[PDB]
Amino acid sequence: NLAALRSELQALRREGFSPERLAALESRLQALERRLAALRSRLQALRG
Amino acid sequence: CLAALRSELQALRREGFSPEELAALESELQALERELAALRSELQALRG
Repeated sequence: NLAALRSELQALRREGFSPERLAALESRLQALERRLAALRSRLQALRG
Repeated sequence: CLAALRSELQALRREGFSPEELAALESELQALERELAALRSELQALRG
């Protein structure tokens, strides 16, 4: 679940964990979120 | 929820939707599943 990973990342930021490490992990998270949305769209287009 | 996309992909396959398009989408779904597990592990390592 990507939403759970985003919540955990933001919790670590609130808690004062390494900003540099969090920025790198968030960039990866955001890329996966975009790929997930694209996959969802293609599955919808196929279904439709 | 990657599980929701996997369930939809499998349902489209059972229902006879384009096998060639489903094969391409399943390759990306599998890649996202791997990437999510890796990111989860990195977040756990940062938390720990």
